[PDB]
This record gives sequence, C-alpha cells and structure tokens, in this order.
Amino acid sequence: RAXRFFC
Repeated sequence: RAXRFFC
C-alpha cells in the first residue's frame, strides 16, 4: 500500500 503499517 503506502508503507505506513506494513513496513
């Protein structure tokens, strides 16, 4: 996605 939560 944007890499806020899954990074």
